[PDB]
Formats: sequence, C-alpha cells, structure tokens
Amino acid sequence: PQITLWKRPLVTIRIGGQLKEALLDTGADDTVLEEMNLPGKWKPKMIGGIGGFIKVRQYDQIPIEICGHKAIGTVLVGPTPVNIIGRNLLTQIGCTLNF
Amino acid sequence: PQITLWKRPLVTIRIGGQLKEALLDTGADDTVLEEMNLPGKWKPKMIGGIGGFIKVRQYDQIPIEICGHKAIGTVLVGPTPVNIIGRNLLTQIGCTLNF
Ligand SMILES: COc1cccc(S(=O)(=O)N(Cc2cccs2)C[C@@H](O)[C@H](Cc2ccccc2)NC(=O)c2ccc(O)c(O)c2)c1
Repeated sequence: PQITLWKRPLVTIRIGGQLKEALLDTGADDTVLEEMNLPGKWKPKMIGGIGGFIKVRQYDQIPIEICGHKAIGTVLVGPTPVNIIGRNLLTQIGCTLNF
Repeated sequence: PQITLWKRPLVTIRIGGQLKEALLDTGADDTVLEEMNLPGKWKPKMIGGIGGFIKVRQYDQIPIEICGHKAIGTVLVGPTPVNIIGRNLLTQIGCTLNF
C-alpha cells in the first residue's frame, strides 16, 4: 500500500497478545515500544531524541506483525510516548520512501 | 526518487543558499533544524519528543529545496539531535511511504 503523510503514519502492529498502534518512523534507527513485560533476555540501553534520552530494554529476535507483514528483530522497550517502528523493521516489510 | 531504509534517509537540502544534510522523517510532524540563523520574525514554541520538551524558534514560509523538490513552509530551529524534514514539508514534495 501507499501511505500519504497528511496525518501521522500510524498502523496496527501485533506483538504476542497485544495489538498496538505504532508510528512508521523513517527517522528512527530502532523500534521502540511502550512499556510491556516481554519474556526472555534483554540488555539496558539509552536512546536519545528531542528532549533528551530515555532508558530502554533491548530484546532481540522478537516476532512482530506490521499490517499483516511478518517481521522479526530487535525491539527496545521503555517509556516512549509513542510506539515507533524504526528502520530495522521497516526494511523487513519492504517499506520505502517515494517522491 | 525511491529511497530504501537500510541506511538513514539523509538528503541534501538547500535553505538560504546553504547546503545541509537532513533526515527524511515520517515520524516528525514538523521540520526541525539544528541551530542556525534564518531571516525574519520568529515565534517561541515548545515541542515534545521521546525525551521530553524543548524550546524552538518557529519561522514561517521558509523555502527549502529538498533533493531538488521545492517546499515553502514552517521551519523550527532548536536542539534536535539531527536535522529532520517532517510531514509538513514531506507532503509538499509528494513524499509517501510504500511497501
Ligand atoms: C537511537 O535513538 C532513537 C531510536 C529510535 C527512535 C528515536 S526518536 O524517537 O527519538 N527519533 C529520533 C530523532 C531524530 C531527529 C529528532 S528525534 C525518531 C523521530 O522520528 C521522533 C519520533 C517521535 C518520538 C516521540 C514523540 C513523537 C515523535 N520524532 C520526534 O521526536 C519529533 C519530530 C518533530 C517534532 O515536531 C516533534 O515534536 C518530535 C531515537
């Protein structure tokens, strides 16, 4: 599909038994999701943006479905105000910028 | 052009006769540039990101040529980690997300 940018490019994502709305975010290197208690190993990390840094937990090889497209990769979990689908997963679902 | 996302979507922009690199950011409502001088009246504004809120200067009706495509609109100047072209200008140049 083609998504115009008049409004925020929010799409439905699925991670486990949780459906969430997330931003398709070409400015984000990484995928950052709102606080959630995922199983398995993780590592602490800091990530920086407008306003400064937040602390997140890095989980690896997490399957995530984005508009019915399968992805699997690193997901950062922490107190983000918005769920963010970054370039690590945008590539896996075939997402490009066009103009 | 068609731009893939294995690398950061950084492009050359032209603003006030100066060349800068800016990130095409679908996760940005607005266009935010690092500290620089722009002509004309500006208004104080506050914007929120992942790490909280920052103060910016809002300049209206600023021409920017983005990868050869002309935009004229609002530019915020302030402590963004990287120059970002946001949706206000991405829409002007006909930029969409596709997968
Ligand atoms: C390794 O670090 C990161 C990994 C993943 C995401 C981010 S990010 O969210 O801070 N951000 C990176 C930025 C690049 C330039 C400025 S911030 C991605 C942006 O697209 C970010 C998404 C976002 C986050 C929180 C709330 C809204 C949007 N955009 C902005 O912070 C932003 C852009 C324009 C605005 O006018 C504004 O108020 C906020 C950082």
